[PDB]
Amino acid sequence: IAIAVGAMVDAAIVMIENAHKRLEEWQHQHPDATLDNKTRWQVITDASVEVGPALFISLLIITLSFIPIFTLEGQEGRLFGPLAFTKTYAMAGAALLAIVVIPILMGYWLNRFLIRVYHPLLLKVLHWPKTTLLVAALS
Amino acid sequence: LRHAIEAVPSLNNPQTFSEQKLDEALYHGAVLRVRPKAMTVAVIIAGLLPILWGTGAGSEVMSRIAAPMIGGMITAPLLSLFIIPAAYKLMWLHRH
Amino acid sequence: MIEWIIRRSVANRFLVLMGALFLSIWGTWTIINTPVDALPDLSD
Repeated sequence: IAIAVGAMVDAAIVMIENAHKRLEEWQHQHPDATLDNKTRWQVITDASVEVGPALFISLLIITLSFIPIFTLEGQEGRLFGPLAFTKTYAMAGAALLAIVVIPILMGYWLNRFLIRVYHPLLLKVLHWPKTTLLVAALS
Repeated sequence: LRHAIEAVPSLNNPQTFSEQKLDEALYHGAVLRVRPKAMTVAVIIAGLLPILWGTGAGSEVMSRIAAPMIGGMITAPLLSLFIIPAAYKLMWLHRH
Repeated sequence: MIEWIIRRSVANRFLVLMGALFLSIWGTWTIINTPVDALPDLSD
């Protein structure tokens, strides 16, 4: 459960965020002082359009790439077994809840100074992109 | 990076080549990740960090099982923002 | 598959609300009455 909480929030936010910039475009393409309960109903339920499957299957990944652990025999198996169980129950929980309640809860309710340090090195990675893949293998 | 080359900037690429147009479709699929990404890694390492401090009964086996994730969750993000991109911009060129 | 299932629950709206409400209390009840031990008995 201790490790499960690290991802249960990664299920909600990654969806909420893709809805924060979706409400930062309908506000730029349309007026500003006019919005209804249905006009706000469409913009957030459209962030569930793209990242929707992206996380439900990715949290399906986190859980299944972990299954092979259950094949621990004896003393070791009895130990990390229950840890895998609770870790899996809680993932399939915040994933099956991030697709039934999380969308509704977010609808019923200095980013600059990090973007400026990343992209100098990002446009730089596009310099003979086969050179950075040479540095990677060295890692 | 896929829906970036699947939006409207993906009308120029499939028809003809334009380095400084596929580079723009990547530069936006880079500032759009900045917000979700930096927080995903944050809350994953933040919610994983307390159990890395091995004080108390049982902490020993939990710190041993969190360090690989915490330490493995600094090179995984940091590197994947440069290896994944500079590798997709290379594969998209092969089939082309 | 995932997107279509999102619209289902959103439509459900309220009925789901109290489903996660009554499950929240039920869940709160289980934890209050759950046994405890250091490790999961590992003896053969």
